[PDB]
Amino acid sequence: TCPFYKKIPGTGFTVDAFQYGVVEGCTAYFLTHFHSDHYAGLSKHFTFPVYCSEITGNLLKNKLHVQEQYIHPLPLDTECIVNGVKVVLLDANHCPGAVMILFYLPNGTVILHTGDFRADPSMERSLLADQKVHMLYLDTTYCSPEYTFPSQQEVIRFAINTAFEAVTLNPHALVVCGTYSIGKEKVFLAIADVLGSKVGMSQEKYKTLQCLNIPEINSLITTDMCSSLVHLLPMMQINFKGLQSHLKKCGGKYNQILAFRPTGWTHSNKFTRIADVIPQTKGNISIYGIPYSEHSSYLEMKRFVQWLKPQKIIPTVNVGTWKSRSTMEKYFREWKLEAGY
Ligand code: NI
Repeated sequence: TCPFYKKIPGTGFTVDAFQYGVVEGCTAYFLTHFHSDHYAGLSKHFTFPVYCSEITGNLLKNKLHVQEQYIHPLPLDTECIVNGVKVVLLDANHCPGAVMILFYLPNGTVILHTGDFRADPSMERSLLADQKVHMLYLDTTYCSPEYTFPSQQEVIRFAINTAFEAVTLNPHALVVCGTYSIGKEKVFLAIADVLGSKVGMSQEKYKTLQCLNIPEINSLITTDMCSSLVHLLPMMQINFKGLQSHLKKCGGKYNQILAFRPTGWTHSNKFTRIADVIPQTKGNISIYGIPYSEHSSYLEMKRFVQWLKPQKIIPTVNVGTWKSRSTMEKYFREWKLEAGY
């Protein structure tokens, strides 16, 4: 049955709640983004109204076959009315199409649900700056001080420089990038752009990417693997066996693989700077794990909350153990005492 932290009090709404069958009293289902742990349950047989971004709505129609009459895409940064309640969608700085949702309840309460987000100071100048928020439903994925990671910009610099060096030393090396969901597209697109190649991929992944409004996508991606020296493969195939196999399939076009696994976090971060990262190597295959995150670090999360000063925080992640919950609640109290709210 539906957990309380997916339910918006004083409305008929739910958020990211499609795996519970018909939720009692739900008149509209919102979807923050197209990741399977959040859309799980949607299909062509869903007949309740779904509210979401334009990009998310493209993906629902084309990938899951949800019928068009039930998809209600909303523009960003725009006050809209849903079943008599004012809502706004804000950019979540997560994956393409991912939003945060502001709800303005009829009794004066204002609620922000972050969905999945990577907090950024740019958010301190959206429609959030303009009123008080009473309740924050917060993506607490990395809510512990050990989770530090570099900016996305520093991680993409490292990846472009590494790949450009490798292919310039050996014009017969192939670059491979792992993927399993939308998100982290900058990794493979920035590498392709520095090498003057398109990114080659399966027809299914190409279709997914064409749903995203990314300018000049026909320009950067392709299904013709032969013509490309940057290949996208499932994340599961990013190991020595999977990559030796792929290299066999390229018919002696290539004699080395440099592969990237963009992970969220790995405990290498506590002891290492980005500059100091090294691959795992076997034979003519090297694998780099790079800390490209689409969730807030601990310090990013803390800053956002100390700026917003909500009255009540409801975590949405790590809520299944008493130790995790207690840890998070202790950090929330620290933040509030330090900031004076
Ligand atoms: Ni997500």
